[PDB]
Amino acid sequence: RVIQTAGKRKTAVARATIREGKGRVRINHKPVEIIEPEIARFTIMEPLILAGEEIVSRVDIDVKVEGGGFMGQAEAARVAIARALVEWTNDMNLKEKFMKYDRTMLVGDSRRTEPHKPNRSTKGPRAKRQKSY
Amino acid sequence: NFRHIVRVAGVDIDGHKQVRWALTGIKGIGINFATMVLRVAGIDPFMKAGYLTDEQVKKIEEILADPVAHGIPAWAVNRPKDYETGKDMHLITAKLVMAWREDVNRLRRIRAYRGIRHELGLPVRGQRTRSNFRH
Amino acid sequence: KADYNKRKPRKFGKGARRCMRCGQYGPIIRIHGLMLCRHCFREVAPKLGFKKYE
Amino acid sequence: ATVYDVPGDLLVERVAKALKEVPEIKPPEWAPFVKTGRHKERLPEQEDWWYYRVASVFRKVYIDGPVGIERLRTWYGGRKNRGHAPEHFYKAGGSIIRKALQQLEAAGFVQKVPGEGRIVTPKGQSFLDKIATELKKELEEQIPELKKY
Amino acid sequence: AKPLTERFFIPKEVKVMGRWSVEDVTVEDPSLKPYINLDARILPHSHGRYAKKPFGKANVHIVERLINKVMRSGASHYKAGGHFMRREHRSIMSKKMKAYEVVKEAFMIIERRTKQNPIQVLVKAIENSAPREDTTTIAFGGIRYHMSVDVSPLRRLDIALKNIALGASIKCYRNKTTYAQALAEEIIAAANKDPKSFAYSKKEEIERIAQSSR
Amino acid sequence: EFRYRGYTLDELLNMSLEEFAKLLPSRQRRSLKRGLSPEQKKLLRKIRLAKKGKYNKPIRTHSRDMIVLPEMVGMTIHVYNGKEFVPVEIKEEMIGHYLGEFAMTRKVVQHGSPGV
Amino acid sequence: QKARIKLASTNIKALNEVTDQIKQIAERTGVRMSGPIPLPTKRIRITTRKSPDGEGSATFDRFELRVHKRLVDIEADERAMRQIMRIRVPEDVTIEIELI
RNA sequence: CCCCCGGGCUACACGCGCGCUACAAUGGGCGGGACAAUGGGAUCCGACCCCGAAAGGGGAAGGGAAUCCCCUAAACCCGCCCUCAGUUCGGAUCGCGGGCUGCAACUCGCCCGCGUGAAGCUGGAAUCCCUAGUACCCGCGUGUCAUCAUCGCGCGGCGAAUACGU
Ligand SMILES: [Zn+2]
Repeated sequence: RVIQTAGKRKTAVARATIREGKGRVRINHKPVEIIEPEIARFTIMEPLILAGEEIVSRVDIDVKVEGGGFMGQAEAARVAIARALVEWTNDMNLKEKFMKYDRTMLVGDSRRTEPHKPNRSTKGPRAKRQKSY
Repeated sequence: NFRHIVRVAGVDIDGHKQVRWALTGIKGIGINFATMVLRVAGIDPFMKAGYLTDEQVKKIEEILADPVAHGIPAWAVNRPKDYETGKDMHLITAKLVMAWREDVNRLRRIRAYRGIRHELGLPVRGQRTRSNFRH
Repeated sequence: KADYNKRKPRKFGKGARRCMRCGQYGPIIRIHGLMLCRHCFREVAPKLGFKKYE
Repeated sequence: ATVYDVPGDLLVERVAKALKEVPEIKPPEWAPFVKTGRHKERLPEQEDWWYYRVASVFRKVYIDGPVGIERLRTWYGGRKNRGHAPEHFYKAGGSIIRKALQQLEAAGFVQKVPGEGRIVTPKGQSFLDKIATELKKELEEQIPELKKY
Repeated sequence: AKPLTERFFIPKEVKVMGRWSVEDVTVEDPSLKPYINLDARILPHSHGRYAKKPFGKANVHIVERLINKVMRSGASHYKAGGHFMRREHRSIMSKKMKAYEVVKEAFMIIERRTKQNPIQVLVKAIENSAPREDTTTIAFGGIRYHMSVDVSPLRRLDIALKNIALGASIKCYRNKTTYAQALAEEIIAAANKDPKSFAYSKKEEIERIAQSSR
Repeated sequence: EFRYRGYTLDELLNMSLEEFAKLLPSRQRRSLKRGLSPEQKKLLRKIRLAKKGKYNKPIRTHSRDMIVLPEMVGMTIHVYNGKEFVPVEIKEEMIGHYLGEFAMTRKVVQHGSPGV
Repeated sequence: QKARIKLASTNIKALNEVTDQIKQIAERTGVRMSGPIPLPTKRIRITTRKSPDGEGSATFDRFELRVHKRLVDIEADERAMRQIMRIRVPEDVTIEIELI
């Protein structure tokens, strides 16, 4: 069978697919084991290490991500992967483990930017030019 | 086998350094033109100078003498289309300063804006002098 | 005598454009075909159909 | 086994080492006297940079083909230190890329679609996958989790 | 150049950065026990959360705290080591990549030298740099006094970590020495009670002034 | 002996314009290529009529953007500075420069003392 | 044969009117339809300065004009075209039709 | 009053405001690997091919805006050289040369290539901006626009510290 899933993060969407397999995980055509840098690699591998061995050894996963930086992509991918693992395994034990570790795994973040205002529009909404007196 | 001060034409250089940076000490020769010279000469620019035979020194100086004949491109040269000869040519050290001086002097002789600015000691390329250029 | 009274044509620069409503020279909106100055647009905008919305 | 299963820098090194045994790929007259972009100041510090350039161009054509000479010009650009003025991104030049693509065609590694970029031929697609299989057989000794691919 | 077996690391268990254990650690200071987070994790990165909640500083890993205190640009509008350290374009501000690498090399050197666990070493350093006393200005009848007041276990940690990162930033300003090596030296000194530690120095200075004003 | 890029005045005087324009810098090349304007052509006609006889009066013009050609040597041209007509006697070394580099507009500044 | 109708307007009610009208005329008769299809909305923004002089802090005025678009394909049957061209469209809507 | 043709608002012993660029390793250079969003387009955007070392030049599909273009952004990762020095930091100022827009580029325009290589080694008294996807840091459209952005209005990428008071 096949299970499709999604994941979001600031200006970034990931679509994931899971099925039966050997244990392969590709993120946008290149394996996870050689993702760079390490700070973005551990982010994606965390759920695959939490789930365990006898669960991931028998699933092949695929992810396609688009938009918003390497950190955004990695987090969206971790979210999609965790949701798909839970949907595929049906283990409240796994659910509670993931939620103890970090609840955003399954309950994604909900933060975007804030528009800017007209004193220093490039810098931001609350940075302002320097006064003189 | 190794030396500490080599003597290319007129000027002396630091053998503890690489050749492309040691040749950078001759006025009129940068890093890019030094690289070009060394490539047309057949020398690695990463070897510590001092391991520079009189063979190589002579070759470099003969290169510097007439670069556009050894195939240095005419655009990558200091003084193209000289005033009274055409003859895209190159100048280092003692010749260079005299060319600068003669150019400014002929600008001064015909009583031109640029020469008058050179005299008075002011900017020449259209800058604004009210808030900056303070001595 | 009729020649030395009226302008040379300008296809570019600053004297090429002029406000439709009042006749000003310098500040002119050109966005999406408009030809009003920054002053007349602020007065005739709620008629053209613009809103605050911000 | 395939290009998408190995790192790009390693692959490019291992491909540029082999691009030299191919004779249709040779530097031109003006290679030593030239800078790789308006956005640069000093010349390349290597004597065999042409082959790295042509390997990278080969592999980018592979990946993002059909691709012509403006997207590669953009990918081979960068920000220029302009002095007291602030920095801006600028594009590279369009003779190196063009001569590289022409030489690759002469070797028969790429073909031009009539009006749509430029693409790889089957032998050009064989070269890289061969080299990648080799490099992977090598890495699997240090990264024992690369076997399943 | 790093070997491939370190450039491509894959953790096999749940350990800090996948390398160092966190259960063998210990703390004997009860005032700080409940504010030093030693939860078994892999990547210590919290993306800003636990910050708008008042006491959210107690669910973050000391390693991430140290990392965010390492993300520094010298010191502005005050002075440390006798200089303003203003960088403005060459600083690792909003670069947890570089901060992570720094702390990594630091713990590497610590494990290489001390033959112990760098997290236990860091805990002892934070203890021995935790000030128990400070000063303040209280008023009665409309005059300003100078009193000595106890400090809380949540502010002790903050000052300790800040001072460690400042000593690191100082030992590396326009000298051949590196940020990671200086941080490692600072931590070792703070743990071993050597006056070469900006942190121990500041602690003893604070407590001295406070005992005086007592 | 004056030489302009290897050739003398007598040779430059017989060289045509597309020949003499490859000897100039890029800007004058572009000007000559694009073309001379009515007033410039008028001034050239006056200069030619003058250097052989007829025009016995002096040359005057507001054209500060005309380039000094060879045939314009040995004649004094009065060029506008905004207020008066400054006389420039053109010499063999002026070739290739504009006619306003020798007729200045502002007057040198000799300062005083500042107030408040 | 098919026919494709594009609609643009500053008002959503006129668009809904036309959509309902052609949808019903095509339903009462036998014709397979398409849509209605929403395309993204086109916003013309203009930020200007309020003061007609220089003095004073800078307070800016942001005006916006939103334009909503719709698309339809109707299959251009025998009488469908002639019965659809006989529509009473308001003059605040821009309607165009193209035969493919 | 209304037009034209040339000059000036760009003149410079100095005092101030706002900013840009830096005075190094929490880095400079060369070579290779990556990942956006907002917006705009008729004598306008111009893919693709060909000349030129670069700036730039000649053909030209498609596009009247979820269809085509402007658009493989920079900071970031990897490998080699430099190893605390007025330097491989810094990059002003000048010279010779080559080009674009324009009826006209000296006064007074932007861009490129080679040379030259100035002060600056962290800053007194004082003083400004900021509470969360916020500030610091990185670059990008657009407004002006025949050319010209160290500015204004907006866009995203990386991402904290401290207080929950007086
Ligand atoms: Zn008006």
